Amino acid sequence: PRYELALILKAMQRPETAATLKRTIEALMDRGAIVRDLENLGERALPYRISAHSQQHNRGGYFLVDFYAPTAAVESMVEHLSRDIDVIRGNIVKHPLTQELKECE
Amino acid sequence: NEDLPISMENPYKEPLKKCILCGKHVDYKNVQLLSQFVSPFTGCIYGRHITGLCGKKQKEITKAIKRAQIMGFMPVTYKDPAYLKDPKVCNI
Amino acid sequence: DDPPPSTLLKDYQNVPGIEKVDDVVKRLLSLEMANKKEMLKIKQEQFMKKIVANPEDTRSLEARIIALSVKIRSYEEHLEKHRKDKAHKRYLLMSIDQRKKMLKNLRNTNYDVFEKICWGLGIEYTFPPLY
Amino acid sequence: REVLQLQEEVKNFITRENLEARVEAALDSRKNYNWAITREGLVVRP
RNA sequence: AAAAUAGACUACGAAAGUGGCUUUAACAUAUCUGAACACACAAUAGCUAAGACCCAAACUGGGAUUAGAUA
Ligand code: FES
Ligand SMILES: [Mg+2]
Ligand SMILES: [Mg+2]
Repeated sequence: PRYELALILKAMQRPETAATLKRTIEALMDRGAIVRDLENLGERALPYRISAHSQQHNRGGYFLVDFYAPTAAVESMVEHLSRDIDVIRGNIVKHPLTQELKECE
Repeated sequence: NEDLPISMENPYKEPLKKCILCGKHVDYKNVQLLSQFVSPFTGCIYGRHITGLCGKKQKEITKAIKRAQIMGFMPVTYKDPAYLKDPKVCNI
Repeated sequence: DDPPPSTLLKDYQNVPGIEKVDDVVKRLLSLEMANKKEMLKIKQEQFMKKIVANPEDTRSLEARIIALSVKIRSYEEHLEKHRKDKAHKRYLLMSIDQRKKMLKNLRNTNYDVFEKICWGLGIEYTFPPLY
Repeated sequence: REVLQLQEEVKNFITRENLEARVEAALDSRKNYNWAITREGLVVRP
């Protein structure tokens, strides 16, 4: 179905951020995804200190990757995000736009 | 005789008031809107007696707040200071 | 056997011009990128074409039997993985019971359709124990 | 209508060809999903 | 490990029960009554085997206390 990957990447210089974005999108396409858009929400201070890969982070870059993936892909992608060292936190959700507005009148 | 009363629903009934968020999409990434429903000093979520939302949108706001908190978009123990000056929509 | 992953969804199969379309949109509109419920709908549609006389009439007893049969197949596939799911165990056992009830009613009312159903879905009708 | 909308949308998807260019363009752009609501139920754009 | 706010809500589940987030499966049935004996569950006692043991703790020891100590 349609998924959104909310990605919190390590506060890095532009070449390395580009490399990590290319790597993660390549993984998405390798697991059978069709990536639709890539949006940068910006670099910002984390709401709280996050410990990942034996390193404490207080700042991070926020990105959104919209895509369509086969259902079995999601779990695999999660594992891959668990191994990539430049990702503080990746979460895959069903895309909010698919959930259609309820008729509360 | 035309003057007899006719059967109808009570016309003098005020149509049910719509909550401020009715017809609007509540997204976990919209931290500004979600911060308009937490305590500035503790970060606790307000109830419908304070927010005034219909229970369905209350549930949406609750789930969105937890999703944002666990996905690293929103602080949990306090309201983000950047959003302390947004319009106050809570009756507290 | 399941439908091929390349088969279009039930709702995107009669739309005009679906054969003049790019490969990517075909993938987006296929069973490869949908949850299991569309695949079950496709199975149901195939069985309705293969068995019943009027595939569009869904309120008939044969249609209900086919629907319950695809649901039962789904429950068995689910329980093959979640061996300790007692709720879905209950649902499977119940669904088998009501399919037996529907088969009994169909046998008592329409024997030709009963034979066609039993052949098409591979159902072996068995008479209940006396004690 | 859904199919035609997808006909037009699938053109602007991130393929493996325009991957790097779109990555750089995303790094050169910022999007904002924050808006505020008033007691009058009006969206206050940031 | 177990889930403060929401919850002034009363929804889901056959019942017991379920209230941290994401994803995947997924929530029988178009009349009703009908089981000790059929199939699934569920709870309540009491013992039996092995296992863990932070913490608490009937029993069992030890210390302090009136003038049969504080049960
Ligand atoms: S009446 Fe519109 S959200 Fe409840
Ligand atoms: Mg009965
Ligand atoms: Mg002890």
